[PDB]
Amino acid sequence: IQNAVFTLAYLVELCGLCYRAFTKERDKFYLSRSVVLELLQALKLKSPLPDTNLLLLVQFICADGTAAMECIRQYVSEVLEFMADMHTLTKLKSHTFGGHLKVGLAQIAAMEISRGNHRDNKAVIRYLPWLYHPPSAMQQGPKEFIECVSHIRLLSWLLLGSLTHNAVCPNASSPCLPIPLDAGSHIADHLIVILIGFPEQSKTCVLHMCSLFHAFIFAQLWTVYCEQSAVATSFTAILTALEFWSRVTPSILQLMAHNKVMVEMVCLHVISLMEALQECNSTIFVKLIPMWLPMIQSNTKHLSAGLQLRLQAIQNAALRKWLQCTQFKMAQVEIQSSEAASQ
Amino acid sequence: PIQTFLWRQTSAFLRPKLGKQYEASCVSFERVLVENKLHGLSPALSEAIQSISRWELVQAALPHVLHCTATLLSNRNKLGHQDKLGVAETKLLHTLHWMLLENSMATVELFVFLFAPLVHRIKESDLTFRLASGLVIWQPMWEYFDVAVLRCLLQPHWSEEGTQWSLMYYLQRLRHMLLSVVLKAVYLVLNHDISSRICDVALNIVECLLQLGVVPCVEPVSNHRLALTMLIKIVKSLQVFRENAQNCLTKLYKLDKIQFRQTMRDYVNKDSLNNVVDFLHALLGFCMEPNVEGIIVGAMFKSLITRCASTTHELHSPENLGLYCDIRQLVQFIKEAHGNVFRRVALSALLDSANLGRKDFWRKMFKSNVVNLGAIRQGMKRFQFLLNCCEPGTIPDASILAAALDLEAPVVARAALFLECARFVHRCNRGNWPEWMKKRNQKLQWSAAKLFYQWGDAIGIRLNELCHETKRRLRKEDEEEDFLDDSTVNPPFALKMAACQLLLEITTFLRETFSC
Repeated sequence: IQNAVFTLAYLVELCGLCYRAFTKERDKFYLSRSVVLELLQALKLKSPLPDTNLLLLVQFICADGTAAMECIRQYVSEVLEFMADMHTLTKLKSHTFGGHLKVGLAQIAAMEISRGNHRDNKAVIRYLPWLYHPPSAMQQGPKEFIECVSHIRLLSWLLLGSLTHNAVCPNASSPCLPIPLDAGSHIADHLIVILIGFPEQSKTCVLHMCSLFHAFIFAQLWTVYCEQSAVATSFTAILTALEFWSRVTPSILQLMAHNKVMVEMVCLHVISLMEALQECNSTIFVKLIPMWLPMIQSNTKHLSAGLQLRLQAIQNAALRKWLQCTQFKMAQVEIQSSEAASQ
Repeated sequence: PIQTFLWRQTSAFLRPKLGKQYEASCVSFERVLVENKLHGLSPALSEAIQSISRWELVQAALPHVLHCTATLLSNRNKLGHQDKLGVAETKLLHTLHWMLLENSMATVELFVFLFAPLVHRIKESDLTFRLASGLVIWQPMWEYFDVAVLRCLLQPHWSEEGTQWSLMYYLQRLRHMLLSVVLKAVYLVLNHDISSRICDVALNIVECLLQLGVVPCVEPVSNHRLALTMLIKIVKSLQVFRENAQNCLTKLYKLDKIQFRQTMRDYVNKDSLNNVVDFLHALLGFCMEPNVEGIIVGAMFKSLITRCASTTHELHSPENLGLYCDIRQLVQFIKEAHGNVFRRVALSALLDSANLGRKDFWRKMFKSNVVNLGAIRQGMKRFQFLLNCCEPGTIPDASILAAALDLEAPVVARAALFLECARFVHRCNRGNWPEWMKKRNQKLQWSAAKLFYQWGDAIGIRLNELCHETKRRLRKEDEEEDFLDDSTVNPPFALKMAACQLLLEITTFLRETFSC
């Protein structure tokens, strides 16, 4: 796996065969444990793993009867730690494709959180303690800002992985829903603690400017997650998305009202938001466009070059493609933010 | 400024939980906008309201009122007072009626989407003295804003009640007319789960729309293809509605005779199995087996057999016993009821290598460079599947096997037919009877032996009839008898030897299996 080049459908066969014809759990998944350890070592930046080999390992773990998920369960915390950090893609580049890896990891993470949410939400609390824990006293500390932005990015990647898994395998009777629908209300708060504190502490670095894109990508991903949950099921998902938007719409409106010059950039994200829904044709998009339109129409007088043109243009299957495009955008933005923050 | 207060009020209705805030929102809405009283309001909103003309403010605030009204009426069970209308609900309804009566297309679309499923909840007797005017809004809704309705129809995620109301209204509207976007919307509706009531509504609307101009070709971009797919879905969904759908299908074929068969062939491969087969069960009604039915069968059966044989290993091996049994019943029904189509598909490897060809073949049958290898391979795969699914020995007829000695097909194809029959008889001899077979099976084996003897007798009496510088060209002919290169073989002993191989397998079946 590490130095040479192999093929799947043999590693999975070897691991499954080792899982069979054995009694003690110590030797049932010796090969599975070795594969998981090798993948972890690759993600810890210690051994030169070919990118194709990394993709093969991730696909092998996703496919799991090889007991791979059981070994992953112990280090899902390490997987989340790897995904949350922004320099991981840049550091792995030392040894474009990386975002795919992230999504794959997200899937298994979501899968584990999928297994850990059964009337107790044990995985949600254990792996993501801050998910139900908004910032203390709702303060705008720059370290709190960075931590909350990282948490929101982790949630966005988890939702992206869950959506990708659902799109690839929608035939499963139990959809991969790591984040509980009610818990989204809490996550709404997190988004505002990025948008409310934006004007004061956004000029310290370029990563703070990219956090706008991160927050809006997470917002649209959560909207699509709620839409997919409602379609697969009903009222709960649409109501939770409605509450999330009713919580984050005054936030974005006041963000626009703070500075009347930077609105342009913010407006971009906002119109980009509807563009995503324009690509997704979501029910909530049609529900909320009659009120989202005046947000930019009243701000058309403050648009610099062509935002008015975009608003006029949008005034009047593909889900997998949109998810892949969003994944690529997130990976590229994270890499660029790591490059800029390295100075 | 205004949007801040509007969203603050609306958040009470937009919550996923039930609280005690909606009453204050309804009272504030009825006291501020409609009645023009800004008491208890902050200076920013007080200035903003007077800043703009009142009707613009009403137009801007209408979506919030519509959303609150829809959410409050849709959760009548959640609030628990379903006997009558809540006081806050009544105030909100009156405010909405005042704003409607006393970018507009987007608001109209929002209202249509919100109140299409939530129209029956509002009754003509539920409107009190205050809601007397609301009749003029609700009474037409128990039956161009229909453009907004149609745009709302093109939604992948819409409730069944709203979709049914929209279909009912459009059917009612097109009833009095006696688009193509209407057809597109109805087709997009039918792409999801369909109930019997909405299926009947769709059948009625499509049979009515045929009177309107829909691809006049008496001579999904095309409306004819969309209508045909819609009719196929309606038939698969399925009393007298069967006859109505059949008449509609006959008319649609009459419109686009050529396009009908092409659409059928495309639909064979578009949808997966258990859908084309269920559609054929609905059409033919072969569960209780003994004009356009024959046309549809002729258009579909060849490609259906091709697609079934392409996935034969994933068809009978898994737990698809119901689907495989339905396929076998369909094949037997086509063999015993449609004939010519089944014979063409079974002998495809002979017909696809040489319309009028089939007629010449059947006339000869009643009389009693390189070859296209791909066509022969496809025909032989089809024939193998057919002999696997049909009764043992029924396929093919003894007359067919007798005439295959002297036919117009390439010699390689005819010998391939003979060898396929030979290997089938051999496998039946080994006990490797078709999987579906493995008291009824005893009768099947006995009839298979009798039919094998029928084959043997026919081939024997045909071979009996057949039996009863020159050196340079003789050597030239002998040295290049490449069978894949036709015109150097047919224009006969090798074909007789393939037939004798079939007879040899028949004999080794009769001497061992039938005797025991």
